Amino acid sequence: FDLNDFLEQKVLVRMEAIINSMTMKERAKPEIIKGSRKRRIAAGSGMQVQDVNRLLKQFDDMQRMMKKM
RNA sequence: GGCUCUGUUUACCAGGUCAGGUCCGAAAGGAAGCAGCCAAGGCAGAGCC
Ligand SMILES: [Cl-]
Ligand SMILES: [K+]
Ligand SMILES: [K+]
Repeated sequence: FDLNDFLEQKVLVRMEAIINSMTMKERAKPEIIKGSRKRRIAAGSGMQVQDVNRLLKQFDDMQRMMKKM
């Protein structure tokens, strides 16, 4: 389960925007998204770093639920 | 070495464009700009000088 699958799942549009700012490698392997990548994605989606942190955490909550079932 | 062709490769960190999204504006309209793409660079093979 990756961010390409989470994309297919005003608040919903803003979340899709953050993923639209990522590279295919970032969508395929979300763990590589550290500080510098979060800043590029944030500014690129017109959001703040906190909004990227929230989206990545919401993905991690979903990924951990998919790993349980 | 140079030029060109071809393959491939490259998140941001002074190229272009810019879906999505963002910012300014009551509007009309403006602005910046990620990803992608183009271009460019990297690694090579080849042809020519
Ligand atoms: Cl080349
Ligand atoms: K761009
Ligand atoms: K650009």
